[PDB]
Amino acid sequence: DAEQEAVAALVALGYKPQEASRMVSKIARPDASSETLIRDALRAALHHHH
Amino acid sequence: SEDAEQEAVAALVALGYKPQEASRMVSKIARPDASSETLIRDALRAAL
Amino acid sequence: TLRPQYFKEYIGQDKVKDQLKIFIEAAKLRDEALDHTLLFGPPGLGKTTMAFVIANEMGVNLKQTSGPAIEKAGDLVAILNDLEPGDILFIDEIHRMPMAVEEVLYSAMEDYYIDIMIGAGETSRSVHLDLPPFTLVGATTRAGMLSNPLRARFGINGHMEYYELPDLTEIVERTSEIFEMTITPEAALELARRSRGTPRIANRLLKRVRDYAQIMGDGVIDDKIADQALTMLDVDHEGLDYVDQKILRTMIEMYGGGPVGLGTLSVNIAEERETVEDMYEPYLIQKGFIMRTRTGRVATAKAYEHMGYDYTR
Amino acid sequence: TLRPQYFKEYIGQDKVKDQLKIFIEAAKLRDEALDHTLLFGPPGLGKTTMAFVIANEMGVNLKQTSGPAIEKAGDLVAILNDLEPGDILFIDEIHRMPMAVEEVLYSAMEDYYIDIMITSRSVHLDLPPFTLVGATTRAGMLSNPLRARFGINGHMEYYELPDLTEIVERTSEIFEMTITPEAALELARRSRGTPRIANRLLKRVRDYAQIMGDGVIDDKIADQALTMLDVDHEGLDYVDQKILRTMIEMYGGGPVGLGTLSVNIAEERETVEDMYEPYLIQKGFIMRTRTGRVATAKAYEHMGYDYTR
Amino acid sequence: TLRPQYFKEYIGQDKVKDQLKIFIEAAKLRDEALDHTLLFGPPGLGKTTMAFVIANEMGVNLKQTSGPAIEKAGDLVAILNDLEPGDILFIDEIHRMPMAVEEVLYSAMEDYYIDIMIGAGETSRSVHLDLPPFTLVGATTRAGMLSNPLRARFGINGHMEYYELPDLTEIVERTSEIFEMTITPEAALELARRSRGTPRIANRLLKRVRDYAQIMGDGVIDDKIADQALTMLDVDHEGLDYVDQKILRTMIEMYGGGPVGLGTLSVNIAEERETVEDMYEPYLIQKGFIMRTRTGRVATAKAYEHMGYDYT
Amino acid sequence: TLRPQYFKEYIGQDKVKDQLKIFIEAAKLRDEALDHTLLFGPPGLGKTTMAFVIANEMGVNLKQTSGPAIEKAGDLVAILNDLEPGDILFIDEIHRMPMAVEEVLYSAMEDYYIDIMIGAGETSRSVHLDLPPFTLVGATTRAGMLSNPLRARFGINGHMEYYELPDLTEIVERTSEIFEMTITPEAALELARRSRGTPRIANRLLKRVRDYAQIMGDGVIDDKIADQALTMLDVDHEGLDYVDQKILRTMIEMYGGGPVGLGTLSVNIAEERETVEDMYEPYLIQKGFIMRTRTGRVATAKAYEHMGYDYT
Amino acid sequence: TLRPQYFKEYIGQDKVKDQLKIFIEAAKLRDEALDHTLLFGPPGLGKTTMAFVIANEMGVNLKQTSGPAIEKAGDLVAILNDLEPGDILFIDEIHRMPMAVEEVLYSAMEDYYIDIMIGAGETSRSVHLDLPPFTLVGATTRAGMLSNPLRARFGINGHMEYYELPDLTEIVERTSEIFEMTITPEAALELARRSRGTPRIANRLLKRVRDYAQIMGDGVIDDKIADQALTMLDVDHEGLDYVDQKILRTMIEMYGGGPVGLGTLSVNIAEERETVEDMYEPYLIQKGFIMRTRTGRVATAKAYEHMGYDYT
Amino acid sequence: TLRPQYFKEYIGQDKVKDQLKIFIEAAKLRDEALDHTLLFGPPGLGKTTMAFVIANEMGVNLKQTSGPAIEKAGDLVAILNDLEPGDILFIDEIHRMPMAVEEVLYSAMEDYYIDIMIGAGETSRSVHLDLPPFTLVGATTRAGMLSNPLRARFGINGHMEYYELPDLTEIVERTSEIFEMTITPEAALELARRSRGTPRIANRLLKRVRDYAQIMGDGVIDDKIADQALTMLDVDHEGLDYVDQKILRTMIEMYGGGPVGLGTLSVNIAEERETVEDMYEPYLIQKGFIMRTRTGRVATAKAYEHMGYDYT
DNA sequence: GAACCTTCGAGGAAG
DNA sequence: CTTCCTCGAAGGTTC
Ligand SMILES: Nc1ncnc2c1ncn2[C@@H]1O[C@H](COP(=O)(O)OP(=O)(O)O)[C@@H](O)[C@H]1O
Ligand SMILES: [Mg+2]
Ligand SMILES: [Mg+2]
Repeated sequence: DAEQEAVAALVALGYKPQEASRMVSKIARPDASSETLIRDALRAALHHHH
Repeated sequence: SEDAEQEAVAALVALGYKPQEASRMVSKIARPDASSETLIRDALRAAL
Repeated sequence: TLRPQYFKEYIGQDKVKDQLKIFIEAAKLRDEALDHTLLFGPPGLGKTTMAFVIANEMGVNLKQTSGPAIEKAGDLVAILNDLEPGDILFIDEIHRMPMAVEEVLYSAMEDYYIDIMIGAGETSRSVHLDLPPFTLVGATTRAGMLSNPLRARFGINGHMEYYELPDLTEIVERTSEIFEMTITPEAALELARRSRGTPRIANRLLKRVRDYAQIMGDGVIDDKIADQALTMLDVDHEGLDYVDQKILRTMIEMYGGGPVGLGTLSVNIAEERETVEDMYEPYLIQKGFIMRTRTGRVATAKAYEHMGYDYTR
Repeated sequence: TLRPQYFKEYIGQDKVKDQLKIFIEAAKLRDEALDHTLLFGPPGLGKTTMAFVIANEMGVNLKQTSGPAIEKAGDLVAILNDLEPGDILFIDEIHRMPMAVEEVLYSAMEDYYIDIMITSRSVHLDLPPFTLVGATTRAGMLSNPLRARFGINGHMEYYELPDLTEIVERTSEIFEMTITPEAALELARRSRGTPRIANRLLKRVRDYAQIMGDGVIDDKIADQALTMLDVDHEGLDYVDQKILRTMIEMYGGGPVGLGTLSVNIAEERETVEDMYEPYLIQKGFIMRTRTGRVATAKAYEHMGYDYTR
Repeated sequence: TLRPQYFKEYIGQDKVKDQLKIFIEAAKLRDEALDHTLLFGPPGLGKTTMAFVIANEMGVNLKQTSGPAIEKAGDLVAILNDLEPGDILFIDEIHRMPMAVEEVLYSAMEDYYIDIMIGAGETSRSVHLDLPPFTLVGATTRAGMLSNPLRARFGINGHMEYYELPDLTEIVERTSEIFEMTITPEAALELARRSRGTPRIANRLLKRVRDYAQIMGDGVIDDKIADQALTMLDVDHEGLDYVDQKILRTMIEMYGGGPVGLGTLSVNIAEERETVEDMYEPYLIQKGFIMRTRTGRVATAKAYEHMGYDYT
Repeated sequence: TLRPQYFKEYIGQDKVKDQLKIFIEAAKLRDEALDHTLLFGPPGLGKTTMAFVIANEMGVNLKQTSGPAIEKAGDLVAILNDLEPGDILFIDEIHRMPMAVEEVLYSAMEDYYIDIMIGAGETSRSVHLDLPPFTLVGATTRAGMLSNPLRARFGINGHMEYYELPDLTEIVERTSEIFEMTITPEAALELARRSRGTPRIANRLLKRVRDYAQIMGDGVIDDKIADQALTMLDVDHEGLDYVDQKILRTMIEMYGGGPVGLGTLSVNIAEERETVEDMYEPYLIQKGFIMRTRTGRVATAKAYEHMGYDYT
Repeated sequence: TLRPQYFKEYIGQDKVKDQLKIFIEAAKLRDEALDHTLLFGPPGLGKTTMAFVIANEMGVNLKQTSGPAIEKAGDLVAILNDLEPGDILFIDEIHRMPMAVEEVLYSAMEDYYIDIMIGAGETSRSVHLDLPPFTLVGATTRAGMLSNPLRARFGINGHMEYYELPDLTEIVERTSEIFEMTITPEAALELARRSRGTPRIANRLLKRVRDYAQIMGDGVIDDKIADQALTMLDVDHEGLDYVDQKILRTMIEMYGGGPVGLGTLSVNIAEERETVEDMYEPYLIQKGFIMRTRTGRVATAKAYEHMGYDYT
Repeated sequence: TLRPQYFKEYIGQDKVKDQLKIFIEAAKLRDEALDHTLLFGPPGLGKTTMAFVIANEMGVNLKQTSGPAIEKAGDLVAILNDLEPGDILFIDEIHRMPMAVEEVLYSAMEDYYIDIMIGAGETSRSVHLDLPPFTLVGATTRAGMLSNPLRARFGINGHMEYYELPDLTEIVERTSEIFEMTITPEAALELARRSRGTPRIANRLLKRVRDYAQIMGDGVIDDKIADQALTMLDVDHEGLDYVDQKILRTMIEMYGGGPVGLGTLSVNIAEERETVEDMYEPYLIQKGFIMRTRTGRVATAKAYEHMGYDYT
């Protein structure tokens, strides 16, 4: 169920459903909470630079 | 060499080229052994 | 000459021409390109030709493009790779470049490289492309809309100005030869005085006077033909058309010099508001004959004396 | 036909007509195409008619389009691609073209080549020598770069009483109606200096003579017909006369404001300012002043009142 | 019916009606289309009605549209070319058309053709679309809003005037015959004199007097019934409304006739400046009760003798 | 509920009620729809309330919308397509519509049809929608902003007026019943004299006094309880507020009653020029505290005695 | 937390607290929502904090937004659908809401219903929405900039005034108690006088003084330490800001003391008109530094002697 | 040094630099992050360089972005989630980010968490995210263009100002060392005076003088050579640009000192009126050469002696 | 010389 | 991009 809530939050941030679905679907952790999922889907999509 | 072939297309996409067109542009280059820099240089030059 | 190759052949612009001469010579004494240059001024004075002469003095090739024609960052980078060491890039109307491209030009101008970034998260990477040393020459007409980050990179500023009778007259003479028309020096001065300082206007006058001199005359442009040719056309010795004279005459005769509103003046001369305000009124202000005030247009003392009227406060 | 075809038929416009003859004759001698020409001025003076005359004198085929009909650069390329050496392209209401289209045209005029992008792809053309002719009422609406490319500028003017008299006689023979010389001058004085207005009055008078007359125009039927239209010998309509009368009898000649005057005649404010006052100001019957508008001494003489300074 | 259909039934407008008869009769003799006509003037004087009369007298079918319904060149280009020879096209509120569309009519009215881009891409071409002979008819209240090149193309112009008491009486009696109501000639005049010169207002007063007579009376419009109904509506024998009477009274009793400014007068009657200047002052001026001067409004002698005060 | 549902409940507006009763009864006997009606006047007087009563008396469903909610011709056509025979359409704040929309009603009101363009653009033609009988009701605070052709189409006009103390007193009593409170007649008259003649203001004052009496009192509004609450709300016995009082004080203490210019007086009170002229000056003039003169405004004796100063 | 949460903690504003207490207590004996309340006054006086107190005394949820944050009329309808029964809606800067959006609130406040257009194109239709009981709290600086239709619908008005020296001093002692800081009574009195009578400024200064006294001193705020710390910052002896000095200096040296208009001054000082009109003039006037005249503002002698110029 | 790492290396801005030192070290004693800081002032004075120095003195990694680079709340949340306790986020042109982001920025700055409501209708939920401690540093050109409610969230203000002649000359000398150019203290002071306070203007003139000295001189920048080179570049001794001199010369010679309007003047010289008011007049007014009046601009007496004209 | 009233003109912001 | 409208100046009368 955390998948739907995660995508809904990403949708609430303005990301398109297609990207939000892919972003969350790429992550997998049965023990993750809806908060911890959001904090990982975004961290994987930002281009980190040094 | 597949890494550079993919890389050259991906960087070319960030420059505003379409995914399909970037794939074609790189596909037109023959030498596989050369680095992504050499590929993007030729890919850009050929499109001028 | 009309196709000049060196500063010795370029007519006018002595102020900017003397400044560039030093910067070019100092650059040649080192293994360095000329600093980035930005040219300002009203449209139609020869900025395109000036860029070409700069490249010949440096001894390098000139590439040409324009801001409206570029549309994606890849377009700019593609041209930059075609540049050989020391090449000059001329961008016309540089103030209309899209921001998406402007942000890439900053790194190229300052360090001569571009750093394309790709991937995301742990896949975040970049590729560094070296660029050969090059000089960017920009030309603009609305200097007040360039961003401060861009202006900070341009080192040399150049201001173009209208030509003057001693140097505008020489253009008329050289153009007369291009169509084998003999012109007396005293006549060329009468055309130059009426050309408003613009070469396109002097060329237009010479073409029309030529047609008159070969149909109503002996094929020679003498002082007598010039007098007649410039009388068939309405152009006054100050360069005022028939409509210009009518506007000044109406304000002085009927409104005592003003103030008078644009709408009230338009109905007297039978012209549209946009035609008086954009075609005729701009040159009258530059010449100093009228002024615009919160209550309407007013005619200056200079207009009264030119039109032959007694000025009283 | 109603539109003259040659300069021998084009009555009036001596200034513009004289210049074009000099420029047209010289171009023929050099075997070159005529310079780009712009015709502008008030409505109905003959701008469109002059464009057809220029083509006939040059002996060339005239291509025709209009500004409102051109919406995108793709349209203009198709048109220009049809030009042959020496062809003339005439664009009416040229002030309507979008700015995206004008930027293309002033390049083609100077260099005779086109290099434009129009799924997008580049298109390139190399045009033959040709002449562009433009006609417009709102000349000031064109951009300064475009106006600088035109080499000839013809500014039209109003006609004189002798010219309009000859124009009325010409039109009368096309309708095969007989008109006396002293009656033609009566229609001229009322035509406000414009050929289109002169032709309109003749048609209205013709309809009257066919019903209330014997199909002939004479110095008696004209007075009767003009009394039916209620057009004064100065060309003033019924409402024009009402305006002058109200100002002289209710405000002592002014000054009076635009709002006060409109409400007194039951007219709409914008109709008086745009439709009626322009002619009265040009004839010198009314003047605008910082405090209002006042009727001049000429108005008192025309209406028949005692003038007092 | 409520709208007349032929010149036999159209009362008044003698100047306009006489001219149209002559031009229409001449057009039939030559067997050709009528010239373009423009009808303009104040509201409710009969502009729309006359356009239908023209079509009936010419004996052709009328096509109708309006300026607000037309918004882009494709709309008008689709309406045009649907015309058959001799059709009449009537555009109400012609002043609402966008000026980009007005310029398409310049060629159509003068030379019966329009330039159209046809095809697409390389196949795009400019070709003449050639129209059959037709007559354009426009009606508007804001003629000064039309472009000068367009107004110059209309070959006939009709300016509508106000009606006189004899003509308005005959209109009231005519309308009183469509409704099944008996009306005495005295009451017909008593209404016409209050109608401000406009046929639409005369019809409105009759409908209101009808409702009263059939509820509070025997359903007959006699002199006794009419006076009672007009007292309920509170409309003076000069057509002055209740608020109009209050304005004149306030000027005579507080400012001694003026001069007084518009702002000062409006606040004393609890009306906003806009309603006074737009709804009430315009009629009082045209009838001579008020005079506008550089110092303010002034009450005329005619207003004193109407309200019963002394013109000292 | 607060809003009256029938003419038997509606208090005041005798002139408007008397006329509307006759027209509504006559319409029923003929079995026809009511004529278009325009309600106008100051804010808070009952314009919206009356529209619902008319619908209850006719016995039909009232469709509602507003001027600023309609933005293009398509919106209006959608609303009009949903009409059924005899429906009443109410448009509040009708002066806020754009002109390009108002000109579409011209045909709908007179002939019950609308010209529309339909089709995607490749193929399209003009067609007439034919509307069923309906009654349009409009309400506006400023009739001067409507165009002349639109006002001419309304067949019934209702100008609203301010209420007198006897009628406004009965409204205060009625409202107390819906709140289940008890009020002494002396208190009901005290509240009325402070309400500036507007029912909306009278209801607001009662609601505040009600809260006070039931919190620090015995739950009854007596003359002594009302004075305490109204003194805490800072409403004078003449209905003046503190800002209004500050103005009158300055005019007497610094200028001896005037004459004084508006700009000069504004400075001494730190008030904006137009705020004083548009918000406060109107009521002071209508009550007779201030008087305008050619050299400035002047305080009357009534303003002296109310403030306690000595007149000279 | 720094923000007070109950009326027993909220210092000052006694004239406002007394009224809100009575109205809130009355609204609890009846199970009803509180009436819509408008709070207005200078910025930073504590009106946002007051909204939280009301919500906590009612014992209901609070939701916050701002005028500019509602981009279009549709966004408001969507927001209202999330309000639960009894929820309080606070709208800051309510005077800068767009006209097309403001006219949406009128019907929602007065009858708890709102008419909206739903769907698009051929599916476009009108609908009405019904809202559960809610209380709107509006805050604005310009009490007179609100439109009369909106302003007349608020039931309670709250005018908030500046704090006095005894009240601000107690707030300083309160704030220094939540932090683990010690301040002597003399420094608290000095800090209050230096803080323009505004709680937000008084808190901001204390935070910065705390850092200075910890590093450059013994960790205790004393008059000797406070005066130094205030001089290391830009706070003048009279609490004038560094920008205030520019205004007073410019008026005397560049305009010769005035009179000068803020419009012409603003562009000569290179500042936003809105900032000089709202941020600087209200204090400089209310403290006698600036005087207002019909011709413009003038600097008083107190400003001449303070800045050190010659009172010519 | 030219690009310092610590305050001891930074040249100038002594007032701002002295304030930050106390706040930065005081924060370490408490073992907590630094309050949010706002830097403002003219462009090019060193605002970006200052942000790096703060990060080094704290011992924290600096993260950088800009107002235009953020378009949606997802962007900011992504950056803020990647912060580590004590990190500094720098946002250039904080006044230019979209208003929809600021709603999220409030809770981030004030609460360090965000609430993202989700669901609709019968459903209503939210996700709440917690963020580590961090310091925000924002830069703008003007303090008044920033959002009023946002401006209250910042606790420290830093007003940058123009550099003095001793600081500019030091910069010029250091830069000459980089180019290996020998410049005497006399010439160094000349370039400073004519650079009107901005370091990058001083750097531009130095580069141009080198090219002149290397060809027209003996490679050493003497005072005699420097003065000659500057006349070739057309830079006045007061630092008036070529365009700055053109404005003053025109007003005196063509308009007798004025008054003259901006529209007239900007058409005489080939410039855009929006450009003259933004890039050129500001410096001329601050130096007292131009003064604004109701009738237009006027040339002061100082300009007459500067340009070399006989004053009236 | 302070206070009202009417009139014209140039901007700009709201579709 | 165009139309509308509102803010500001000043001429003229009277105390
Ligand atoms: N105090 C200073 N010391 C050394 N160099 C400076 C100083 N102030 C400005 N500069 C120089 O001038 C330019 C300022 O750039 P930057 O700091 O980005 O300006 P800003 O951020 O104020 O727009 C840089 O080239 C910088 O090296
Ligand atoms: Mg034509
Ligand atoms: Mg009609």
